[PDB]
Amino acid sequence: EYDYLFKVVLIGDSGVGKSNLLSRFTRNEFNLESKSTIGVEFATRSIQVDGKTIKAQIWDTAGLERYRAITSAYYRGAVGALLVYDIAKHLTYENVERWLKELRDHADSNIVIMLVGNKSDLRHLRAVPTDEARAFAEKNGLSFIETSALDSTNVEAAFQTILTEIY
Amino acid sequence: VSRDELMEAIQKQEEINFRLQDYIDRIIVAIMETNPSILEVK
Ligand SMILES: Nc1nc2c(ncn2[C@@H]2O[C@H](COP(=O)(O)OP(=O)(O)OP(=O)(O)O)[C@@H](O)[C@H]2O)c(=O)[nH]1
Ligand SMILES: [Mg+2]
Repeated sequence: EYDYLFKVVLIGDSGVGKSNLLSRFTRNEFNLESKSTIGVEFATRSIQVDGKTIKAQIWDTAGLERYRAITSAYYRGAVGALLVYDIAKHLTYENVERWLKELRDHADSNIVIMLVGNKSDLRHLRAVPTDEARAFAEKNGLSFIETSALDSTNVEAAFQTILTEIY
Repeated sequence: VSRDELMEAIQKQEEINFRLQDYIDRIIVAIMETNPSILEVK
């Protein structure tokens, strides 16, 4: 079926758009009325990379600002992570540091991390300057991109890019 | 139902919600470490 299996997890504040990034990537679907995620789930998508079939296994869970019993298992074996915030809510960006710390304390040291500023379609309500986020990312060795699960801008590109870096 | 009772009910339901979320996390760990296939969505 596939040549490589890569586990990638989604983290970030509740409401930033993690589940819609997952649904957009794996089912080309967006839901404006999506509800906060219950439990832990994952979905797969197979893509082509360097002529190889990559099976991306994307994990998702609610972005609860708290340590969780599932934390260790959630990062276990993960080779990639999308740290997501809402460009229209500066608070979700402030919390990026908290998420990165949690990741550094449980994930493999060589995990590839991409900082994702979602909801770019709300640029008229931007609260997080692109230049500032990019600076934070490069400073902490994280890839960076702005997406919109709503209009699909850069969503495919975000996953393709992180998977390309992993392989 | 008085106003105090209604506010107490909200607090009660919120406390229950926290306990339920904690329980789900406890149970999920076992699943993730045994048969995580049931956590797949399509
Ligand atoms: N405008 C806009 N709204 C979005 C975008 N992506 C997601 N949303 C909306 O934001 C809300 C939260 O989206 P979710 O995907 O459920 O957020 P989440 O990160 O999974 O939230 P938790 O599961 O609670 O951690 C929903 O109303 C979504 O439709 C986006 O790119 N632009
Ligand atoms: Mg969700």
